[PDB]
Amino acid sequence: LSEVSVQFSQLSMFPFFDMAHYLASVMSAREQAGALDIASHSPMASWFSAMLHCFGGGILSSILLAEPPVGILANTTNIMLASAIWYMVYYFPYDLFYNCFFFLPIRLIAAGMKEVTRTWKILSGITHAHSHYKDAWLVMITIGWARGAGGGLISNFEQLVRGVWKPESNEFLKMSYPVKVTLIGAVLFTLQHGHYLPISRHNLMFIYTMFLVSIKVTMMLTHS
Amino acid sequence: LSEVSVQFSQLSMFPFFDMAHYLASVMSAREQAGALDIASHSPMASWFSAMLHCFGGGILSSILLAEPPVGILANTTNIMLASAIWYMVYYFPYDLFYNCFFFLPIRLIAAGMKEVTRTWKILSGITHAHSHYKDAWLVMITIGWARGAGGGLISNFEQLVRGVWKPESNEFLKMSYPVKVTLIGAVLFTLQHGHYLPISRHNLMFIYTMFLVSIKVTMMLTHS
Amino acid sequence: LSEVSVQFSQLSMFPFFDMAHYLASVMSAREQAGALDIASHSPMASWFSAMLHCFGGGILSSILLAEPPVGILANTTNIMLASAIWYMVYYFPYDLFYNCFFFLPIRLIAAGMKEVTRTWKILSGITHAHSHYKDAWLVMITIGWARGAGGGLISNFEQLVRGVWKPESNEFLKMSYPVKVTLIGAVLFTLQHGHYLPISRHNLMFIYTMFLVSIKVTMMLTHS
Repeated sequence: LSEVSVQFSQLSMFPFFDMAHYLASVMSAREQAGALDIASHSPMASWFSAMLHCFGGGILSSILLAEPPVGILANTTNIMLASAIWYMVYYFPYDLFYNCFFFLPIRLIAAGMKEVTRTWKILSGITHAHSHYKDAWLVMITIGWARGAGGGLISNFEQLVRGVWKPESNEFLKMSYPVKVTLIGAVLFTLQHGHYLPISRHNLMFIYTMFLVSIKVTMMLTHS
Repeated sequence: LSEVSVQFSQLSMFPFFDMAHYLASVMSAREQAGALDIASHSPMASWFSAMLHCFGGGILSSILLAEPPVGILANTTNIMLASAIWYMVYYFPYDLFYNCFFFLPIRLIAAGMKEVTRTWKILSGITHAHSHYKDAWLVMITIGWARGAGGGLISNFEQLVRGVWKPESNEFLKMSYPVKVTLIGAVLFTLQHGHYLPISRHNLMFIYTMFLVSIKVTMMLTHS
Repeated sequence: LSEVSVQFSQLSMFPFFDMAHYLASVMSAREQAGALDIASHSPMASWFSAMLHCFGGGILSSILLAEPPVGILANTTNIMLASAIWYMVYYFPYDLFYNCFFFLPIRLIAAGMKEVTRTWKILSGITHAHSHYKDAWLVMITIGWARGAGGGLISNFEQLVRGVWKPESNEFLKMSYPVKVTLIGAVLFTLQHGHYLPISRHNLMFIYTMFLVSIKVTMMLTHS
C-alpha cells in the first residue's frame, strides 16, 4: 500500500512541527547540567544556547556552504517561534509550561515530531548541496548531516556558550545516538538522490522517519 | 537649533577619528592582564590581538554576513594606520608614547572620539544589513551591534589569542558597558531606519553620541 | 643554467606528490601525543584530524576568502586519496605500512615531496588572492601563507578535534618551523607577483623549494 506514503510526503512543517523541534531542543537544553542557573542569572546566554539547539542545523549547514548564518535570523517568524517556546520553558509562571510538556505522553509526541523535522532537514541539505554541487556525494552527505544533527556537532562550542568547556567530549570521539543516526540518514538519502539506492524517496522517507521515531519512543519509554 | 546637528552629521572619520579608535583599543588592550609580556616575547600575537580590538567590529560583521574577513585587511591604509599605533603603544623608546596618551585629558579625548567612531559603525552595519536584507529588523540590529562592539563580542576568542582561556566570562552572561550600549544603539537606529522612531537620523545620531561620550568621560573621571 | 629551473617549474602534483603531502601529514599526525588511542577507539575523530593535516591549507584559505570549506570535500579523488593513506597508516595489517614508510630514506623522500607541495600551495593562494583582490599585498600573503601551513594554524582547533585543548600553545606566540617558513615564502612570492623582487618566478620557485627540502632533510637526519 504505497498510497499511504504519498499522503505522508505532503506534510508541512511550518506551523505545528517546527514548534515541536524548538520545544524538544529547548527542553533538552534545559535538562542539561547547570542550564537552569544560566537562564536565572543570564537570560541572554541561555537564549542563544537555545537557538543553537533549535537552528543549529541551519547554522552549521550555512557555515559549511559559505552561506550567511545571519540568513537564518532573517526568518523572524521562525526565530520568534522558537524564542517564545524558550521563554515559556524557563520563565513560565509556576513553571506550568515545563511541567505540562514534561508529562510522558506529551514529551513523547513532541520529541517524536522533532524526529520528523530531522528528516526534511536532511533532505533539505542534500537537495541544497545538490543546488551548489551537482553529483558530489560527500557534499550532500555533509550538508544533509549538518542539518539533521547540527546542534549535536556544535555541541562543543554550544557548551562554551553557557560556560562549560569540555574538550574531551568530542562528537567524533563518541558519536551520540542522534548524530550517528543523522549520519546514516544523510548517507541513505544521498544514495536515494545518487540513485544508487533501489527505492523511491517517499517510501525511504517514511520508513526512515518511522525507524527513527520508534527508537526514540522506545528510549524515552525504557528510560523512565 | 537643529542647524548644529546637520553640521555634526558631516564628520569624516578617515584621518583623525580612525586613529582615535585604534589608539583607545590598543591602549585598553595593553592595560589588560598580562598583555605587556605578550608584546615583549611574542610581537605577532600582541599585534593580532590589537587588530581584534581595532577591527573587531568589521571582522564580526563580515563573518555574520558571509563576507570575507580578509576584505578588512585589504585597506592597507587602515591596517597600517592601526599597526603603527600598536608599535608605538608598546615599543616606543622610553615608552614616551603611552606615557603621553595615558595623561587624563589626552586619554579622555581619544576615548571620547572612539565613542564617535562607534556611532558610524553601528549605522554602517545597519545600512549594510539593509543592502543585504531590506526590512529585516533583526539583521540590521545584529550587524549594527556587531560593528559597534565587535572586539567585545570576540573578546572570548581574543583572549584565546593572547593565551588566556576564560570560558566563564561570556559577554552574554554579563553584558559589559560598551557592548550593552551598542545593543541599545543598534536597536534605536534600527527603529530609525524603519521609521518606527519619531526623530530624524541626524538628531538621533547626535544625542546618542553625546549620551555615550558623556558617560565614558564621567566613567574615566570617576575612576581616576 | 636556467634551463633546469624551467623543467622543474613543470611538475604535476596530482598523482605522486599529493599522496606524499597526505602521507607525511597523516604520519606526523599519528606520531603526535595520544593519536594512536584516538584511531583505536574513535576512527571518526582520527580521520577528521588527519584531514585537517592534509587539507588544512585549503580549509583555512577557503574560510579566510569566504569560500565554502565543503568545496575542498567536492574533489572526491583527492579526499579518497588521503583517506586511503589514513586507513593504511593506522589500520594496516601488522602495521606493515607505517613500518615501511617510517624507514629513514622513505620518510625523507615523502617529507621532502610534501615540501614541494607546500610551494605550489603558497603560489596557488597568492594567485587566487590576486583573482579576488588585484594588487592587495596583505591578502596575497595571508592566503598563500594559509595554504602553505594551514594545518599548522588550525592546529589549536585540530587539537580540539582529537580531544586535547592547549590554550597556551598558540602559533603566533611561538612560530614553529614550517609555519614561519611558509610566512617567509608567502612574503617572497608575493613580492614576486608584485614584481618587487628582482628574480623570475620559476627561479625563485626552485631556490625556495630547494632551501626548504634541504632544511627538513637536515632536520630529520640530525634528529635520528
